[PDB]
Amino acid sequence: SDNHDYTKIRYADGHAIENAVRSSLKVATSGDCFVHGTMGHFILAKCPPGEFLQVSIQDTRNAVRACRIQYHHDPQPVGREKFTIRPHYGKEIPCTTYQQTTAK
Amino acid sequence: FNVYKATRPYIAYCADCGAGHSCHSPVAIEAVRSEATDGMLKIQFSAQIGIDKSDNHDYTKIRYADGHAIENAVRSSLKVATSGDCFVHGTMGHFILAKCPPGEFLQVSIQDTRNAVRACRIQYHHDPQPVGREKFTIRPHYGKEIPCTTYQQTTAKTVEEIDMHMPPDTPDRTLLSQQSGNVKITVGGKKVKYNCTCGTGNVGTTNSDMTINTCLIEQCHVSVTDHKKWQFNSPFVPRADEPARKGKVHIPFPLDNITCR
Amino acid sequence: QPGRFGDIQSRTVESNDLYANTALKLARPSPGMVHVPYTQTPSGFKYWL
Amino acid sequence: MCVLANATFPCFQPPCVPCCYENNAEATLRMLEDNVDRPGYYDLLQAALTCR
Amino acid sequence: EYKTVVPSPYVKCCGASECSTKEKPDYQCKVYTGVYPFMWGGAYCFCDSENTQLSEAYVDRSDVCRHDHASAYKAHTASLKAKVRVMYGNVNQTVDV
Ligand SMILES: *[C@@H]1O[C@H](CO)[C@@H](O[C@@H]2O[C@H](CO)[C@@H](O)[C@H](O)[C@H]2NC(C)=O)[C@H](O)[C@H]1NC(C)=O
Ligand SMILES: *[C@@H]1O[C@H](CO)[C@@H](O[C@@H]2O[C@H](CO)[C@@H](O)[C@H](O)[C@H]2NC(C)=O)[C@H](O)[C@H]1NC(C)=O
Ligand SMILES: *[C@@H]1O[C@H](CO)[C@@H](O[C@@H]2O[C@H](CO)[C@@H](O)[C@H](O)[C@H]2NC(C)=O)[C@H](O)[C@H]1NC(C)=O
Ligand SMILES: *[C@@H]1O[C@H](CO)[C@@H](O)[C@H](O)[C@H]1NC(C)=O
Repeated sequence: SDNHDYTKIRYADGHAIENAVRSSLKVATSGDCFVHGTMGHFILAKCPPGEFLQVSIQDTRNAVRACRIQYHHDPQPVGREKFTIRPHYGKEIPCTTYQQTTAK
Repeated sequence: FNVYKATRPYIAYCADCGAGHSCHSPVAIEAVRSEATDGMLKIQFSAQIGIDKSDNHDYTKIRYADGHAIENAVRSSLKVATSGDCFVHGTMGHFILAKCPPGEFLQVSIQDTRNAVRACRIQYHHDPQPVGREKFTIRPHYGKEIPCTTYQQTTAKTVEEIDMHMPPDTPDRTLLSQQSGNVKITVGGKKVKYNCTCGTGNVGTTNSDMTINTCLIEQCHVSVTDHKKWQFNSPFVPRADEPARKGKVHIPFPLDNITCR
Repeated sequence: QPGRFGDIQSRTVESNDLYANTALKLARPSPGMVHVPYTQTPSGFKYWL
Repeated sequence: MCVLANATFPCFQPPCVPCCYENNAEATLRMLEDNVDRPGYYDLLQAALTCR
Repeated sequence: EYKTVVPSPYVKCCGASECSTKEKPDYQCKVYTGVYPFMWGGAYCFCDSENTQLSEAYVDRSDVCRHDHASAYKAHTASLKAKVRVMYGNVNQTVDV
């Protein structure tokens, strides 16, 4: 119905356009990823290093369709030490990231 | 013998609570102990397991703290993962025993009463080298026995202990409301202290709801001062009283010798 | 010396006396945060292992 | 051999016997707290919380 | 192995606590001015800039020290002790010498 509700994920099957549950969405490169901004055709994810990338969603039939591409994805965090998770004491250094602004 | 009555879950700064945003978490990991040569890790997280909010010792419930009240969640929502889904053996109090695949980070998570996940991640190497002269992944059907050291289930037996102390304070703005140029401080059955610098307002402690007339919320301060329960000495919740008045509590899962195939 | 073998030192297993130079240079807390930062040379016993 | 105020009571048998914690939580935590260094403390913790 | 126990920092609200030096191994003591703690609800200290926090850490023996610990020794001249099996005629016996 072109309502902007968030709980629903829109897809096409056959020639009809159906929906499914938003919480279905799963992104995984090696393990489960975490999604931050889900809007439109685009999904933002922070993901652990791997070699592939798979995105998944259930139908109205509750059958999982997902699809996979080959992406290197070895992220090197900024600065001069490769750390896995952010420390509790440290410096602030400028990284560039994507924000949720739809605007301008 | 519920020594856990005294104890209470605490809200502990957790630098990486999923999605890379720092947050104040019920489940903040505060120590990882890896002296077991078997591979089991002892995780220190902020919220006791198996001592319900009513202080019965039932095991299906994991007790944690939100706001100031103590809520409980289902045990089976506990998940620990280093790179893959780890496996838990031992749960009592603040201590969880996990065997985990090699990784670089370490996550603990439980589901809230509102069925939302809350997790904490910490940076831990965890490259277990099993005892002996061969780096094997799982034990074979045929082999030697060498002494490994691992953590057992025997809930008590001396030596190994942690320091508890009185919860410092808990500043909140929920208790303050503005009633038409007065400041109404609700209490909700917990001792509450206030420092209003509105002149006459004065500082003080009460156990029952009251209010201060002709004052602004942005000018007063308030913090709830519990003293009935007890808390962990954790570096991320401040102290409460000079030179430290530190009580003690036995910690589960001592280590001892087992045969290692 | 810190980091190498002997970071901690103790005459007997049960002795109370203890000598440690682990270089505990506790640092200034970050603004707007309760914590106690400390930068410390890791245990010399694991290095020796 | 645990010292509360001036009681100097024996650590086995609490001055608040029985159900020390149920009477006055704050006071009990203080009573335990005061005897942290005493070698007999865990007789006080064994007595103090648990009760029927 | 050691465990670097660090208790909760004292944060003296609108006051200055200078650090009192209790002798314990590698005890490291500092009192910082200008802190402004933030617990979950909001700032734990009203006073804007005159807050201080006394942060202290000390190192002690790990809880497994009795079990996993390297022992350093000095060796002097040693005493050989053997088992010798001796045999003559019908006597065949092994002894410790
Ligand atoms: C209540 O808060 C006030 C301030 O909000 C504290 O009083 C003083 O605040 C001024 C503000 O510049 C400082 O210069 C003083 O040093 C503070 N007082 C003292 C004694 O240092 C007041 O102390 C707070 N309430 C209590 C009980 O301490
Ligand atoms: C494992 O077993 C040993 C002995 O069976 C336990 O006791 C120690 O053993 C070592 C071996 O040389 C002795 O040097 C110590 O003096 C023994 N300690 C005591 C108190 O007698 C050991 O504690 C057990 N557990 C471990 C090693 O974790
Ligand atoms: C001398 O006495 C010993 C004591 O029993 C005999 O036992 C032998 O012990 C060795 C130890 O390595 C074994 O390899 C042999 O198999 C044992 N003998 C037997 C018959 O089992 C030893 O044999 C005696 N010597 C002779 C020549 O009989
Ligand atoms: C302990 O003894 C002193 C000695 O006069 C007394 O002043 C004090 O009140 C006693 N303690 C209590 C709790 O009464």
